[PDB]
Amino acid sequence: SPIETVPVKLKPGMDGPKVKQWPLTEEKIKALVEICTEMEKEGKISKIGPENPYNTPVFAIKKKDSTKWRKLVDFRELNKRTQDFWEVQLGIPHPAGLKKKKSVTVLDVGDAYFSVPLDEDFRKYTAFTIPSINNETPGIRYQYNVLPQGWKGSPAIFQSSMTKILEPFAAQNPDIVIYQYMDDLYVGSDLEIGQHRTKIEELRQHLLRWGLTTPDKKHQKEPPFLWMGYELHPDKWTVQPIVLPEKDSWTVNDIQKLVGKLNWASQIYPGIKVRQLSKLLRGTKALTEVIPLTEEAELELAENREILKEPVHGVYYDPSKDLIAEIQKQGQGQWTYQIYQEPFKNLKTGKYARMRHTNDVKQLTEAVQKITTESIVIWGKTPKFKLPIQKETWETWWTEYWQATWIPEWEFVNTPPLVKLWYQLEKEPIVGAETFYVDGAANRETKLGKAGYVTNKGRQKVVPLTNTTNQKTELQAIYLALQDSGLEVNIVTDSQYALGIIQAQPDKSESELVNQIIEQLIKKEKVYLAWVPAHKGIGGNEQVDKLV
Amino acid sequence: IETVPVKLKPGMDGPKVKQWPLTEEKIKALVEICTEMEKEGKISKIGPENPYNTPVFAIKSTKWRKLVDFRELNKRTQDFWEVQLGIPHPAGLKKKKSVTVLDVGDAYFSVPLDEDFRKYTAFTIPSINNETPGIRYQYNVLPQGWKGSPAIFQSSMTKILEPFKKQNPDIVIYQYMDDLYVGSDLEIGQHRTKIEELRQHLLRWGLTTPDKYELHPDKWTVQPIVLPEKDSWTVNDIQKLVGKLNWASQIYPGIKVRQLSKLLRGTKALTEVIPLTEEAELELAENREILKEPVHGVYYDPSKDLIAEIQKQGQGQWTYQIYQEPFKNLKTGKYARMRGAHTNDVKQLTEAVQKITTESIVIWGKTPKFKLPIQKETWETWWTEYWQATWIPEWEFVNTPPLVKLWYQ
Repeated sequence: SPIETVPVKLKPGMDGPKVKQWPLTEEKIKALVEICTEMEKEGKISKIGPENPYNTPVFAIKKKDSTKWRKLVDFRELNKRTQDFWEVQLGIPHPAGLKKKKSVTVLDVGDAYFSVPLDEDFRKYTAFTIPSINNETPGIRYQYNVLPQGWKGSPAIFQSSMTKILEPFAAQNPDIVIYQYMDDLYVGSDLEIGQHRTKIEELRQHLLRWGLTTPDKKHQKEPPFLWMGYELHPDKWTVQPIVLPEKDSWTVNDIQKLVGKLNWASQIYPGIKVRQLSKLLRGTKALTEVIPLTEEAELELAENREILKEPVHGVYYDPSKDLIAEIQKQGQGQWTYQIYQEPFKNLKTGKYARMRHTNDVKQLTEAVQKITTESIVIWGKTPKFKLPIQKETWETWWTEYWQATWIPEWEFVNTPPLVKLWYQLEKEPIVGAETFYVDGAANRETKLGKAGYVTNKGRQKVVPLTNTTNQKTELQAIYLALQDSGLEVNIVTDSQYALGIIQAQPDKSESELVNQIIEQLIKKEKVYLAWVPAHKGIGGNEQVDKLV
Repeated sequence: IETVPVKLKPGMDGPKVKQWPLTEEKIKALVEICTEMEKEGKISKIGPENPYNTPVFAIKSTKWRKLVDFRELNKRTQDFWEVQLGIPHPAGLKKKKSVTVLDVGDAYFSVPLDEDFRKYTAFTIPSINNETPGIRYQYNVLPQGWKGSPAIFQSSMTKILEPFKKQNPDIVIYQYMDDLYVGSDLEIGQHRTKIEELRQHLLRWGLTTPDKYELHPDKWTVQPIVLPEKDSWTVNDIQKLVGKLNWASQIYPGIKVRQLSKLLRGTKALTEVIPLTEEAELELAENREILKEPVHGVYYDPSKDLIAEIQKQGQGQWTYQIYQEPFKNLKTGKYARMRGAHTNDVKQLTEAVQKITTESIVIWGKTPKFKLPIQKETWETWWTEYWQATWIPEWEFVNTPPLVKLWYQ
């Protein structure tokens, strides 16, 4: 087309591909020349002389088993030498971000890449050859004049050509919206249907003068649109139907393919859980080791099939209405959220899961962060937050937390479960309370350990432990001091690890020991933890390290 | 005029950093700024054969400034341009009583940029919801943020400044990126008029400066550690004191605690007031004196990088230390933001990162790499909301908290 070419270079210090044109079967050698005369006639290729020292393999295969054969060129050896281009669009638009339009039209341009010229000085590095039967004659040389299929620069060069070709039309039509994507155009507008259809036909004539085909008789698609695994309806959107396979034997591969569909459906179907099903894949290396569905896992998968029973939909974005996001805690480091502008229709939904034994408030903050990032990408603004946490509860946490934490506009939502601080240590030691001097120790080789304590009133204990580390005994010592003390106790440990886990104020952990310590801390009334350097002869502690 | 050729380090290829998602408000402010810049020839649109990219942001006043993050291009260029075209750092700037920072970044927009180098300055204006490919420009003139800009413009700055340097052989002047740091010893009233002089001297030579900020580096030192001063001492006070003094041993060797460890021989209760022995008091006074004196053997190494560690202290108070090897503090301070509850944590951390960077520029001529106490995504999202500087320091995010919080307060 009369489109202006884009100048292309080879990677610095390289030369064109000189590959081996391996001989091909007879019936194919005919089918190829039958295309290269119809493609040469249409100007997409051009026979060349001997001066061209480069070449690229050429193959042939059937069209899904049909009439017309198809040509195929393996440019993998040329793509390795062409310069990098601007990366084409990574992500795709989310339907929840789109705005309702009176009409939408989908235009698929066929032959996209072949309708766009290729920079002149760069056409020799696309030369190829057709094999003479039994090497009887010299090879029929050739070379492309347009963007070849499967070339490093084709998608990016086509995109910027389309964008330029739309500029003269988008200027004379500031009322219609065109989004691009690969070979597709998506035209929206608030024009009455009679108008809309004339604009589309005149957009086609525009693109047709630039040498780009488009559907005419009846636009290839009609609403709803099945696009990129979505169902786009004139006034709602939803994911294409999900199919959870009924199987009595799963494989590590099929759990990935199932957790995928579940995450996918989670963007509009509220309540989907994947913690138990992805808990299976933690220890994965091999792909086919059949996995038992854990009893817990099976429940989740049953509860998901219950949510997927009836379909649900999401609305489109209205820039004139506030943007609201609400968060609910599922249970075990599992959070769920819906983003909406109206009470009975969500823009979209989603879930946050915490990996890496944190507490509820910090998890909530991380969730608000995940949602804020997504909002920006989709709608360009941050939503207001309805959060299940008391304002006083949160002011207490971020005030004493060691990290800086941003809290955007939010108001309390009295919907259980609630987020609260289950316990708080004392900032200064307690009076009239016993003082336990705990300590612990184990053996890395044998894995035999012991924990104990020594109080000021003279009380002492020591317990033997098997199958522990010099770390789990440090927490076992504090647990002992909590079981054998009153409702107010001062504890003194010589372990920054234990002091770190406890000062982190967790409400759940991936270890059963810490859960029992949290249970005790809840039952207590005042607990002051304190730290002192080990093996320094301080006092009170020097006598407990000797016991253990 | 003829353009200064610019080359990359052998083997280095241009920057290819992704463009962060921006608020619609900011995206519009950028489209407006860039349409005005293309009109004046400062930047031009490019095709897909330009593969490089550099993040852009919108900061602030009421006018929207555009801030290009050139950190990646500076590592690939300014290195061989602090060498080939370095700007020396005066060791007398930190001594002046007052130091004002003048913005002179508008001078670079007249000087053209090398023809073969412009492709490495590309950036993208993002679209919301991945709806359009994105608007791509490249620079035709020396960009702000790039370090090769003040390096190339160096000779012109020396020429425009020499008439002023003659009538003021005492005023120190230093150029870092887009700023001019000028330090004097005059009274504040005198210094402030000497600043308006230079502003007018610069303006009548063609360099506008948007003014129509002053530090005092004579107090900048390594702050002394503070032991608690108490009338009576409990077993817990002595324990917090023995622990902190045991920590201080890593910095000031020669601390003694044996005399203070004997005052806790028995396993006494935590709230048991214990009077201090005669031998005990020898150390609490002997250790408070070895700790009021600076450290020995702490020197700035110019071949290494500067490391700044910050820690939140509570009630709008932050402590920080700048070092190069652990426990060898070149500088320690205390940023406090009086806002009367009109600021948050992220706002305060941002102001601190800028006060620390400005301090680091005056003292050493380069900025430190920060270890920030904040979630990565939280910072990567809200830092532009309070950024008022034109440079951007390198940073990373602290993973575990400090059990040494009160050990700096």
